[PDB]
Amino acid sequence: GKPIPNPLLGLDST
Amino acid sequence: VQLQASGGGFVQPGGSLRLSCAASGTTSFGDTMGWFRQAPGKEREFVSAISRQDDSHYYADSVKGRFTISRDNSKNTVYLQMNSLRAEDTATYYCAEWMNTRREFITPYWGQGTQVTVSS
Repeated sequence: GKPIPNPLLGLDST
Repeated sequence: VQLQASGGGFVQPGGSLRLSCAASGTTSFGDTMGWFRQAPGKEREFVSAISRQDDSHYYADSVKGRFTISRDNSKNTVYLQMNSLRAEDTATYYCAEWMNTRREFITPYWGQGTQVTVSS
């Protein structure tokens, strides 16, 4: 699909 | 893009649901799988993602601690368990697979949604 904002920016991972 | 979400339905507040996101197994779009949700009249909201570099799990602040994302692998499926649901979690839930860019934008490859309605 068309590009969208990267939703993982600013999030911590575990 | 065959990425069907299932597991939706009617649930009472406090209940749980386990959603399923069945990937191709033939084609990978492909290092990250995330769950998004969309409610009538609201903006699309990112929920959770699982990304392979070693399995990394991401959660939106609004579902952190209540939701769990996981993968079966043997069945090419990503699960989203949603616990202690509330009226504001009502929405269509759907998956996308993408390559984590670590940049401003991603290119999502979208699956079809399943409906979750939290009501009395």
